[PDB]
Amino acid sequence: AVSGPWSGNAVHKAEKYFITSAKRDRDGKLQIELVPASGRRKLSPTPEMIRRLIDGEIEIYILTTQPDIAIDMNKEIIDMENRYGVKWTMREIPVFYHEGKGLCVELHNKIYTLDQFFK
Amino acid sequence: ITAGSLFSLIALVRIAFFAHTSPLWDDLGLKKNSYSFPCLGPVYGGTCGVSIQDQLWFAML
Amino acid sequence: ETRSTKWYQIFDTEKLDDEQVVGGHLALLGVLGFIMGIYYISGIQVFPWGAPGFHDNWFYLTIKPRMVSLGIDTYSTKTADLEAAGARLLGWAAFHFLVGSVLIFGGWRHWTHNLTNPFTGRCGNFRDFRFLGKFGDVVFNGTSAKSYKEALGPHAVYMSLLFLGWGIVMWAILGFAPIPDFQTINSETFMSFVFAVIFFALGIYWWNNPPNAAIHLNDDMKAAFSVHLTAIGYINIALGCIAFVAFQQPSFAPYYKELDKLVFYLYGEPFNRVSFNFVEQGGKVISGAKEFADFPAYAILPKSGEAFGMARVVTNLIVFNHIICGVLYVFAGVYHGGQYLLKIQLNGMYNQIKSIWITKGRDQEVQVKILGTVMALCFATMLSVYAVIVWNTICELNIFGTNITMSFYWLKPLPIFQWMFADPSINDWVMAHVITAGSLFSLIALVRIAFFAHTSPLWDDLGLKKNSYSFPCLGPVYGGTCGVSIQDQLWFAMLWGIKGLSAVCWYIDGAWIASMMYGVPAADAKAWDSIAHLHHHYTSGIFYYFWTETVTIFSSSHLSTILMIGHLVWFISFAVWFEDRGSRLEGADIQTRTIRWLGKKFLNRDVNFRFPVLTISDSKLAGTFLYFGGTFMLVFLFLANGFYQTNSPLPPPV
Amino acid sequence: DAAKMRRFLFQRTETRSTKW
Amino acid sequence: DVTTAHSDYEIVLEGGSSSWGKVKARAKVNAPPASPLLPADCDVKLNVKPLDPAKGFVRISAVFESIVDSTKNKLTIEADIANETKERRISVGEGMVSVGDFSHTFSFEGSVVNLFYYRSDAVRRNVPNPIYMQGRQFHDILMKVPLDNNDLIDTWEGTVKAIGSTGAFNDWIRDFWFIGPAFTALNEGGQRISRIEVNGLNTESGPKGPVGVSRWRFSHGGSGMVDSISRWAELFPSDKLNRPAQVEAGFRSDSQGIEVKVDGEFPGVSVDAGGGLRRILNHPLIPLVHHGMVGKFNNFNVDAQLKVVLPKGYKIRYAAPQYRSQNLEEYRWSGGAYARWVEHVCKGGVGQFEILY
Amino acid sequence: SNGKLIALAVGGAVLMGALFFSVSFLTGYIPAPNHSAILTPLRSFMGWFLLIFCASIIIMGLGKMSSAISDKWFLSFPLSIFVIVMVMFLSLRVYWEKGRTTTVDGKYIRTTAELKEFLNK
Amino acid sequence: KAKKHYFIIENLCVGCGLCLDKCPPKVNAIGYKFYGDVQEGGFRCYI
Ligand code: BCL
Ligand code: BCL
Ligand code: BCL
Ligand code: BCL
Ligand code: BCL
Ligand code: BCL
Ligand code: CLA
Ligand SMILES: CCCCCCCCCCCCCCCC(=O)OC[C@@H](CO[C@H]1O[C@@H](CO)[C@H](O)[C@@H](O)[C@@H]1O)OC(=O)CCCCCCCCCCCCCCC
Ligand SMILES: CCCCCCCCCCCCCCCC(=O)OC[C@H](COP(=O)(O)OC[C@@H](O)CO)OC(=O)CCCCCCCCCCCCCCC
Ligand code: SF4
Ligand SMILES: [Ca+2]
Repeated sequence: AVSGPWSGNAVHKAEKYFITSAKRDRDGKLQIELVPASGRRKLSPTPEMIRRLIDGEIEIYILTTQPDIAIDMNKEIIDMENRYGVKWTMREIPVFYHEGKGLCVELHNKIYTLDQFFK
Repeated sequence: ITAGSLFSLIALVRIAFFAHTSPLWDDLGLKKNSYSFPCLGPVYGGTCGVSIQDQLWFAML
Repeated sequence: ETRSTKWYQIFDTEKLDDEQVVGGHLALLGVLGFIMGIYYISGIQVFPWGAPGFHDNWFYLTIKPRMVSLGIDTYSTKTADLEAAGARLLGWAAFHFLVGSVLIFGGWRHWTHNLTNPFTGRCGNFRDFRFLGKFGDVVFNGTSAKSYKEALGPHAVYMSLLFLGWGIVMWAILGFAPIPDFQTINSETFMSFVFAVIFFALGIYWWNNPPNAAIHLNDDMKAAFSVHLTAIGYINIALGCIAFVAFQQPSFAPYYKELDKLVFYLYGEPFNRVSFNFVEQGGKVISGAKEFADFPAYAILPKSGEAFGMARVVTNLIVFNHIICGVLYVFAGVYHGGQYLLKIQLNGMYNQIKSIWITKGRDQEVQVKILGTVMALCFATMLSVYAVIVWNTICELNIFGTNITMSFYWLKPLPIFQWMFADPSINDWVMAHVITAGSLFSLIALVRIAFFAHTSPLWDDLGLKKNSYSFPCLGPVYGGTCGVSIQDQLWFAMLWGIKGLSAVCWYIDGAWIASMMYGVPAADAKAWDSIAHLHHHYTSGIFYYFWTETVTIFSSSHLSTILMIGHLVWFISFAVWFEDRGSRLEGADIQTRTIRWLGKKFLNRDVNFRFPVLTISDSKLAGTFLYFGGTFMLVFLFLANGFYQTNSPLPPPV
Repeated sequence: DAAKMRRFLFQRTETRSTKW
Repeated sequence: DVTTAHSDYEIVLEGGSSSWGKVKARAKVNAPPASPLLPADCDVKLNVKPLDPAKGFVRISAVFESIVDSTKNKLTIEADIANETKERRISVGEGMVSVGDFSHTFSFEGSVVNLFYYRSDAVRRNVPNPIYMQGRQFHDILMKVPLDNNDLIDTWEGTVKAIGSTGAFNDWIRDFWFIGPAFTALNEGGQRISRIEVNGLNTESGPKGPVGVSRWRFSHGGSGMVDSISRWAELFPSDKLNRPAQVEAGFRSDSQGIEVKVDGEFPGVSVDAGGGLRRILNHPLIPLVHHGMVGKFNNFNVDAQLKVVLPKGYKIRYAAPQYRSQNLEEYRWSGGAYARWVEHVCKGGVGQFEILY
Repeated sequence: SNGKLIALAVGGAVLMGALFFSVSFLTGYIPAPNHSAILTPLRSFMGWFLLIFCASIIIMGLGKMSSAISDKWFLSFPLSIFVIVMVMFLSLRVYWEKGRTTTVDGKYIRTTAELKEFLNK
Repeated sequence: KAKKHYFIIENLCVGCGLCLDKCPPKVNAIGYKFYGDVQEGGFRCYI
């Protein structure tokens, strides 16, 4: 099921990972590295670790201050804040698994793919 | 005395069991980093008197 | 934009128009007439048919000296003159029932915008009307007031009309001709016509020229309603002050002083008791032992008005009522007023208002200087007088090798002011300075609401704004920021006010204020009356007040129930005023889960309740209400237990 | 004078510190 | 004896990227239905299972069990809808239509194409939450029905004869298709039904008996009001369908009134609103515009309660009309402004009610 | 809030009453004069049961009307309060006490002097 | 050195401001940002 508050971080209900860099290779494939909230090891989104995401054992997120996020996140973030210190707001986007495309980010009612999303 | 013991025992069972986390703050996704922190602020209708030092006060009171 | 869908904000000025306001006011004066007609039925000492009347109630005692003054009620000891009185009170109770029903009808249709009368088959216009046909056409040039400023003239006229009507009523129905000498009730008819002339003339001067003062008050209903409440509260305080000096004047003796001579049977007072083995039969008591044997079993016993001191008890119950409210309405006028100053600072109309009632305090520079003068004067006065009371307490308790000779017995009001007190003494010098200190103390919380509704000299420093009026705090940041909104500053005005609101209760019950301990059997407590040549023996000292006044409370089975209930309500305010809101939120969660778990195991069906917890701002609300209601549910017991000051001082015990 | 004023409130805060 | 209607609503949402929400609705109304025949009762069931998430195919089912003026009426549908592209969506399904002692089955091979008259970047940039989207839809239909009854055989011929002898069959068929006040509804929602096109009407033998086979095409355009066109991507959360989703509802109607019971979970109840904020999906406009058609015949007083339950840690940033009461996680709407909005939208109004959590 | 939920409250009240009645037959307390052994416990339990029951209904009743009051209660709430106050004053003179204080002979005493004379003799 | 960087995750913040008081007062990096009623998480911190 789920581990207790005492095991790992207490705030987390499932283990938490953050995509920290999204550089590309010579062939243009997106090399995604995600480190856990503790942050002492580097992993890539392999099927075995995606398989955890199907059962909710882990959760993946992206910061909006990432150096290579490709999409102009600050302008859109600034607009929403103005709708309802505005600059320096930072958010965590919850990455989800789409069987057809793999990891997608439902940003502003529009599904995206990590390769489409990142530079 | 039986009622007066079980009343102040509630504040004591909470120091023993909710020093770092409680079922509510595991739900609200929060950590009690500290033993003498007053509140987390107005948030969630407010959360004052949640540390174990404050639960000690509510056992003395 | 903070939520305003709370049940206690349903009748807010934002949710009502000018037409609805009139309907709301009318929908209450009709209820008030229904209430006034019940305070009249209860006051029937003997029924018209000859059946015995109603036992004394405090709701009719505070109005009995007035109905006696107007002739509806009499103080006669004879049933024949007490059987007519009963018929009259029935007449005015039924009359107030009819007039109240009209005002409620004229409030229901006013509230629903449905101004149609069946007989005339024509609907009137709120925007413009002739006002009582030709009468209004001659005076208001055939038009109606178009704004609050233009309503002053017509509103003043209405006041003149009401005064003229009261004068006609006293002359024709009550038989009091207008003789202009100020020792008789007949002078209340003469001045009912002088006032009707002043107001009518004043009501025409304001209709031809509408007042330009506070022009912004026309724009918002709450802005004008709050200035009226800051004014009505001061008026009410003045009425309480005036009723204390007047109700015990020689000219008011036939109505207030006369109460002492009567025997009163209040409900819930000591009654003829009975033995455990009591078996009452119709004809006679059998195999039972009953106390007194002068009245029937379980019959309220008499009470000597003179021993009770009912003339001063009734004077106090009325004087304190119009002061407990007068200061509550001053506090609410500033609150509901600063509640409007938050909106003009949020939507930014503040810097463009030319009114000197908003322009004078525009700059923060003056604000700190004004608040720094209220704060400095409160310090130099709440200390100067507290150290006198503490020193007097030390000197008479012989603490630190001191005696009642070294106390402040030689300090009293100056000769210029001596006319203000029947008997001048340090008890009078202290009371004036306590009220002065007690006003400047709660004024600090009021100057804060007026000046710091949105931004303070500290928040402007900390880079923060106060977006709401009912925000509990900004978290634990900067060591803590709780109780910073104006609603909380209103609470700290009500809470701080309880001291001057108690220096009045104590001082009008004939207690000593110049010493915490007066009249106790200690070293110099009983040496006050002769060290200062007091012509009166004050009931007790600040602390010894609780012991003496409560001897009569414990003797009453109903005054003691109030004591219990009032204390129970008051300490419960601690639960919602202490910083344990986070603890309550967790606790409840355990209760919901615990109850869910108990229901689950115990019953096949699983039922959950999700126990609720109040918010801090919702906590400080129920907190002040439980603290204030509890604190003055019991102040009533001090006033209604009797007036036990005496005109004979005590010689030194030696 | 804001900074100097804030160094004080910071000198009396709700965070971990040494107390007498 | 006063037109009074009582209703209860409930939405429970999960946290994270989940768009899953539970919706329950009960209603009670005291005015007669605008139906020339009473009593008319009806139960509807819709179940969507994740047949193939890899390719993108789901198995949707629908059962209609309605008794109209003592006449049992049933319609059953089982179909396989999947996303082909952004504008095309093919469905393969079977169903059966029974009225009293009559019944006939059908099989269909169909595709729907949805195009927007324009797609501009400026509209997307300057309008954070667009409502009105002008578009058109095209249906390719291949109907196949086994004609094993005399009554079914007679309907099959007459149609061919009518096409053969009447030139205006493509036009006058719209009149027959939208029976009763259904045709009026077209103009009401700003929806235009184009003329049908018959590719072929050929009888093809089947193992059971002669089977009528039809292959037709049609189109219909929405001024923006229509939700099928304006919201084509949002009404099919196939990819968000990790677990089977079911919507169950039913209603009883007669001279005395209407009682409605609706319940079920499905994704798409919550959609991203920008700036990290989530929001309840914009109310469908077609149902409101379609109910104003029958809801304006009897004056009434509203008694509606809308209980909304949010995920742990999730608090409203803004709502108009504002919630009457807030029991922490669960917020409540009743009375005041909300009762004003319910009377608005029950009579055909489409005024916005926003919740941002 | 149906079936066993309300069934449970009735069962609990009956159990508490039986326990209070049962404990007495073994508590060994002398009964008051002209009182039944079975009645004393039954009367005491009913008073105890009423206090919690009255407190519980008042707590949920105030809660029910705190979130169900609006502009529509503008006239009804003030009229209902007046009606309760009125049915209350009538009870003072129709159930709590019948008439003003009178003596065995039926005479009245309305003056301090009349009282003083009564006290002495 | 400015090698490492620190951030507020705004959806997680509850605005308690414990972070703000650790920031040196002559370096007013952390600050407050209001958009609603505080009892409804209407305020957050940001560097
Ligand atoms: C008690 C200390 C304060 C006080 C503190 C508050 C607070 C706190 C609130 C109001 C609010 C209101 N106040 Mg105020 N108010 C006081 C004195 C008054 C007086 C007066 C008798 O002179 C009047 C006419 C008003 C008028 C009003 C309305 C403009 C508004 C909504 C009333 C409502 O729905 O009540 C509830 C309706 C009922 C039928 C319940 C019974 C109310 C009875 C009739 C008394 C009315 C006044 C009373 C204080 C209203 C609030 C009760 C709450 C439990 C605090 N206040 C004093 C000075 N007032 C609200 C608002 O929107 O302010 C901007 C609000 O949040
Ligand atoms: C009502 C507005 C539009 C309409 C809207 C759509 C939409 C939208 C699409 C279809 C598509 C199709 N349409 Mg079409 N369609 C209309 C008119 C028609 C008519 C006709 C009798 O005139 C026909 C024969 C068809 C035929 C067809 C099919 C070929 C195909 C799949 C239908 C299906 O499986 O339904 C199943 C049978 C049912 C009874 C379902 C009824 C569902 C109702 C309308 C809504 C229920 C959902 C509820 C609000 C939320 C539930 C969530 C649960 C998880 C289910 N359309 C009108 C003009 N049509 C689909 C396609 O793209 O295929 C490739 C599709 O996505
Ligand atoms: C209006 C709502 C109720 C009502 C509620 C009350 C209340 C409340 C009281 C009475 C009381 C009385 N009522 Mg009644 N009464 C009503 C209708 C009537 C009518 C009638 C014409 O229908 C009559 C003849 C009476 C008769 C009487 C007398 C038996 C008695 C003493 C009146 C008095 O002193 O008046 C004097 C009246 C005036 C002089 C009119 C002028 C009042 C002015 C406008 C107020 C100024 C005060 C203050 C300084 C304001 C300053 C601000 C501005 C600068 C002006 N009532 C209706 C049904 N009645 C009183 C009582 O029983 O006392 C024991 C009492 O307190
Ligand atoms: C004590 C009575 C209450 C009151 C209770 C009623 C009642 C009762 C009725 C109305 C209704 C009406 N109200 Mg009103 N209303 C009050 C104050 C006002 C004021 C005001 C600001 O002074 C105005 C402009 C109005 C406006 C109006 C009329 C346009 C309307 C006409 C139909 C009718 O029968 O009319 C006759 C009246 C007029 C044509 C208007 C001119 C005469 C005056 C203004 C009428 C009110 C009574 C008068 C002031 C009482 C005597 C005052 C003395 C000092 C004792 N009311 C007075 C103070 N209102 C009617 C309604 O709602 O019907 C469904 C109605 O029958
Ligand atoms: C020896 C001076 C005493 C004193 C003795 C008297 C006497 C005697 C009388 C009053 C009376 C009054 N006093 Mg005093 N009063 C003092 C200080 C104050 C302060 C104050 C906070 O500073 C206030 C607001 C008041 C208020 C008042 C009014 C109720 C009334 C006004 C006339 C008056 O003072 O006439 C006489 C005034 C003077 C002779 C000089 C006043 C000097 C001013 C007030 C400066 C003294 C303040 C001082 C700095 C406080 C010390 C604080 C320290 C820094 C710790 N007093 C000091 C403590 N007061 C009269 C009254 O009716 O009493 C019932 C009265 O007869
Ligand atoms: C007086 C004001 C009353 C009121 C007055 C009435 C009256 C009067 C009536 C209703 C009716 C209805 N009301 Mg209403 N109603 C009120 C408030 C409510 C509330 C509420 C409080 O929330 C609810 C839940 C309802 C609910 C409802 C429904 C039970 C019913 C409409 C059914 C429907 O959707 O048919 C949906 C219909 C269709 C989809 C059309 C079917 C036929 C056409 C030809 C099909 C073409 C589409 C094409 C084939 C589709 C696609 C195919 C697939 C793509 C394959 N009402 C208010 C308070 N309401 C009406 C009703 O029908 O009652 C029985 C009615 O007469
Ligand atoms: C009579 C006063 C009183 C009562 C009944 C309670 C009761 C309670 N408190 Mg509170 N509290 C009080 C005073 C009181 N407190 C004061 C003065 C403070 C300030 C120091 C606090 C501070 C406080 C904190 C900080 C917390 C509570 C919590 C609790 C609850 C946990 C105990 C429990 O589950 O059952 C205890 C047993 C009972 C409640 C039995 C009922 C006792 C009687 C019969 C209740 C009915 C009498 C009542 C006064 C009637 C009112 C009449 C009206 C005229 C006033 C409980 C509901 C905790 C909680 O979980 O919050 C929800 C919590 O965290 N207490
Ligand atoms: C809540 C927030 C703040 C608190 C203030 C609010 C309440 C104020 C409400 C006025 C309270 C008065 C009550 C009824 C009036 C009454 O009593 O008048 C008579 C007389 C004595 O009469 C006799 O009383 C006997 C009882 O023992 C005696 O034995 C006898 O010797 C004596 O003659 O009292 C004075 O002269 C009044 C003294 C106070 C003097 C007022 C001084 C204040 C003036 C200066 C400025 C103050 C304001 C500062 C700005 C805020
Ligand atoms: C077998 C049990 C299994 C698990 C344990 C179950 C726990 C049972 C919980 C019972 C709750 C205890 C009952 C009271 C316990 C108690 O005393 O708690 C005091 C109460 C605390 O409420 P909280 O918000 O902390 O939450 C209480 C609930 O969570 C209780 O679970 O505070 C107030 O009510 C103040 C509001 C008063 C409103 C202001 C009115 C002002 C007017 C002045 C005069 C008014 C006179 C009368 C007014 C009413
Ligand atoms: S306990 Fe209450 S007042 Fe104090 S910091 Fe926390 S929320 Fe603010
Ligand atoms: Ca006393």
